Amino acid sequence: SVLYNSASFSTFKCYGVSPTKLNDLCFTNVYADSFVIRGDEVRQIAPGQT
Amino acid sequence: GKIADYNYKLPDDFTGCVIAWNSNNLDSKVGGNYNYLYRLFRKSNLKPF
Ligand SMILES: *[C@@H]1O[C@H](CO)[C@@H](O)[C@H](O)[C@H]1NC(C)=O
Repeated sequence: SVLYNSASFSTFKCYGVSPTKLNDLCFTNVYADSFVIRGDEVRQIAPGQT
Repeated sequence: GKIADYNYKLPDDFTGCVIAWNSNNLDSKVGGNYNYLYRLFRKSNLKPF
């Protein structure tokens, strides 16, 4: 919570889990990806979205 | 969204609608307009209205 509150990311939306609830749940071995894309593609990453 | 969004929160049910229109020649000051203020931090969420 406090992490993304300060960072002020422009694009942020979470699927299948609420961002406010994220502090409560417990996971196993969270992954993290990272790359750089063109502007249009930033509005083009989503599950089942061609 | 951001805390500015969380300052004005609509109910889950809402009858009516919003109207938004551009304002570049009146609300923009060449020397810098700073009369508008927004909220960036708060204790918790807000009830609708
Ligand atoms: C960049 O990394 C530093 C590491 O000390 C961090 O403090 C800062 O918040 C980061 N900037 C962001 C997340 O915008």
